[PDB]
Amino acid sequence: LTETMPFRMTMEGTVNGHHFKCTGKGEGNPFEGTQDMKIEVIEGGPLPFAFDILSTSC
Amino acid sequence: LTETMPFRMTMEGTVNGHHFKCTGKGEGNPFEGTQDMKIEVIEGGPLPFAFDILSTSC
Amino acid sequence: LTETMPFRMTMEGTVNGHHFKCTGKGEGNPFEGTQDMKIEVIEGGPLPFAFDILSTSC
Amino acid sequence: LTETMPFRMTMEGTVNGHHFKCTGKGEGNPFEGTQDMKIEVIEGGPLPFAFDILSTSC
Amino acid sequence: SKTFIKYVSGIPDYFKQSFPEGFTWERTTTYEDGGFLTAHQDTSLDGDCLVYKVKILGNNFPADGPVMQNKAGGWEPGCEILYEVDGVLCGQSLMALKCPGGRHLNCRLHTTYRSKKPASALKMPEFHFEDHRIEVKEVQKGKHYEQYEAAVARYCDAAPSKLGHH
Amino acid sequence: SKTFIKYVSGIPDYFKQSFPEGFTWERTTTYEDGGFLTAHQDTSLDGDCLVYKVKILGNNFPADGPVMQNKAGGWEPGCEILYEVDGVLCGQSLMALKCPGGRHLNCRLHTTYRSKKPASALKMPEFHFEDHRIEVKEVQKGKHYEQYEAAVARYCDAAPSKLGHH
Amino acid sequence: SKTFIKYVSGIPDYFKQSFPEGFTWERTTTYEDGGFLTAHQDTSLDGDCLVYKVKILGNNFPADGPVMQNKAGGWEPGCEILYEVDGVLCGQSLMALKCPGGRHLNCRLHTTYRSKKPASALKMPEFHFEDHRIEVKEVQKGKHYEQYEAAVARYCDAAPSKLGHH
Amino acid sequence: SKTFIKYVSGIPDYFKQSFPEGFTWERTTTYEDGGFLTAHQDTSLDGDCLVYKVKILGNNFPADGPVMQNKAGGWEPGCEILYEVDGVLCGQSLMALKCPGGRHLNCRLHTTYRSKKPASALKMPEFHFEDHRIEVKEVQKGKHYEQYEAAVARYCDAAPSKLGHH
Repeated sequence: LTETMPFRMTMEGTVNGHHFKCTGKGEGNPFEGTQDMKIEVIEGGPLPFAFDILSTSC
Repeated sequence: LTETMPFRMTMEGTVNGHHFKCTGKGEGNPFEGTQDMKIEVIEGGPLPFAFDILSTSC
Repeated sequence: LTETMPFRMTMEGTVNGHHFKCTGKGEGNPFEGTQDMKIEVIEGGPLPFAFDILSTSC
Repeated sequence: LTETMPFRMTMEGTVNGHHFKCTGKGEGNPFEGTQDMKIEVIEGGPLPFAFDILSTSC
Repeated sequence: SKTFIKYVSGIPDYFKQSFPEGFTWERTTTYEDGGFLTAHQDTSLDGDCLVYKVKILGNNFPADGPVMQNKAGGWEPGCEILYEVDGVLCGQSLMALKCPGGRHLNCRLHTTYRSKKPASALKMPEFHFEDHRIEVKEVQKGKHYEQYEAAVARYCDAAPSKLGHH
Repeated sequence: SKTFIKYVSGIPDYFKQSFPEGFTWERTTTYEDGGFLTAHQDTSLDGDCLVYKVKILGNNFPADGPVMQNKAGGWEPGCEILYEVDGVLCGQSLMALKCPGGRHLNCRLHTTYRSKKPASALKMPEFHFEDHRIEVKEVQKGKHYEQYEAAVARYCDAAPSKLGHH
Repeated sequence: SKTFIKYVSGIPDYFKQSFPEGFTWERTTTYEDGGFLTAHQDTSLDGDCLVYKVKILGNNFPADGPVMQNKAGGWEPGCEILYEVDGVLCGQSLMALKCPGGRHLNCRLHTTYRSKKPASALKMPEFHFEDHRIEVKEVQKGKHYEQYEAAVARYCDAAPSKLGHH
Repeated sequence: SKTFIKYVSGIPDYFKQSFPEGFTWERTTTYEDGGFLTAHQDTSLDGDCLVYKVKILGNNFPADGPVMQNKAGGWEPGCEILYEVDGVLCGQSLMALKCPGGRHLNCRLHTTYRSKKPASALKMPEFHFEDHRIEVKEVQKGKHYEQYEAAVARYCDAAPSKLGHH
């Protein structure tokens, strides 16, 4: 690993019958424990529920 | 047992900080599985919460 | 609906990190409330967990 | 409050059918957030269950 | 008040068997909106009179909820499942409290029933169900109530086995 | 497979009413030993055939538990309570898994059933019970199974009301 | 014993503010293996002495478990989150009991803290954390114990905001 | 995204130790108002890039709740407890969702982290805490988001031991 590690993400789910897909990318410092990312809802947008429930999964 | 059996009850408790005491008197058919009772709040009345929460204890 | 009614099923999941897929077919009497079905594990077999946990989903 | 404060405790309870009573005596530094106490089982001893379940109540 | 149950299908009656010694029960009821109601009960036979002693601790009921607002409308009929655990009888049930606007508030009862009789003198029932109906009349607001209950212990006859199980 | 239920006492059938559009359900089952089983299901009518599509996520099942050890003995018959919440049909049930040595492992099912018809086109049922029995035969180790179920929807006739309630 | 907490970062002290009237607390602790421990506590100031009165109801602890077998090895340090609900202070915490073989048994504490002071005289704290360490010494088996606790109330300084939140 | 944690006090890093093989996690989050959010995640290292694949099933979120009404205000910072069970790493946390009017909605995270290395090739960490802060910016309504997180793994240094413990 390096001190700035990039990451890539894909997400698919159903919440209260609403299907959606997300993608994301970001970067962080693995050793300082910090990270940033962008998330885009590519299917099922605009999200009909609070994005907050997906935060711990991203 | 006998096909009609009397019972008596004493109950004391605290719910959400409210202290209370109840007494009870009833009778029922033990083998037919039916019963009736009277309940009186003797301390902490009138009850400041739904009596329904006490039903399964009476 | 008819008095003998057929159904088919496809199932996909992950349990404790184990990926699996199932298919099924059956029939029942919708109005009598009875049904029977066959379930086959087509991927991730032999199931490394009790099939019982999937019964209510089938 | 004073930087060293004494306290005394009485407890009554039933756990899994076992009735018990405890008394307690301690002191602590309220602004420094530290405290020590002695607990004695005065009824229902020796306790037939882990005292640990009472710790957050003492 | 578990002495008053009609048993069918040759199911042994854990509660009536417990006399003359009697029995206790202990329960925590967990409400879907955060309330907890915990109880311990002692049941004894005193001559020709059953004697109940109850201790209650209830907490975390939302101030805005039907319980604390005193706007509950009684319980729906309920189904309890009962089976042996650790040589005593355990009970598990979901109940539904009627609320304003045709709404319900649900809760789960976690019960252990404890005979005061030694295991050697008791016939433990197999897994079974108890149907309960509790109906309450408020005679004087927060002071005087009347309660009726009917209970039946049974197997699942309504949905038959094809392996000849109960 | 909620299309296959016998409804008595004139209780409206949420599921049969939903066709030809069909319905979905969603559930999380919480096991007493820490396991979770979450499911989403789509039910459609394809001419003469019912089509089910199921997605499953299960987690936290103990390695030493009867689920992961594959030592489960099937389910006891069960009771579900059903009532309207938010203009859809909610279901709540406790189930008991048979385990070695005459033991049971309990779990709670939290279900929402969603018609693909609008609520305005439906006759919503009152609070009621559904009795279920599920029986499984393992034809081939971890590969082939046969499953039987019977289900009845009813009110509490076993324990009658004194206040004219269902 | 909530009077003994070190507050940092200008967080108001709900418990010390409550004197001379004092406060109560109420809690249900739910154990992962089925046990429940419910408590109500009254805290008063009597001259130069704090007086605690505690009521306990515990139930459904497995006979085979570390609690009933008396094989527990004390608590790990714990973190509680505290915040206003219904004009009182609520507390939520997970704790982990040390068990034989380097194992842990977890539980959840659902607490409400109730000042006996009117709201008008109280500064309610923002959302914050209390770190707790409880250590126990068994002096005489099942009869005499010693308990030490250290507690600190704080915000999350270890993982800082990029928005200027606490 | 558990690769990005600062480990202090010589606590072994379960996740960093898992590379090049990577790891998975699985979680059910239970919400106090009845919602469930279940997730499975795969983490792989593709040369110089980390790849995450996530599957989500969420259900039973009340229609009138802050989640379905899209009125949540982000998470409070949080604390997770982590310790070994069954030769893998388990995580337990309470989180609090900020809601309109200074209110919070709490939830519990039940997690298992699974290395793709065998346990014998890993140094498993002792019981410890992970402090987490998640902050979200909604760039475009229900379409684009930015997320920041900071995370530290530590022992309880805030409340010190008298018995030489972490």
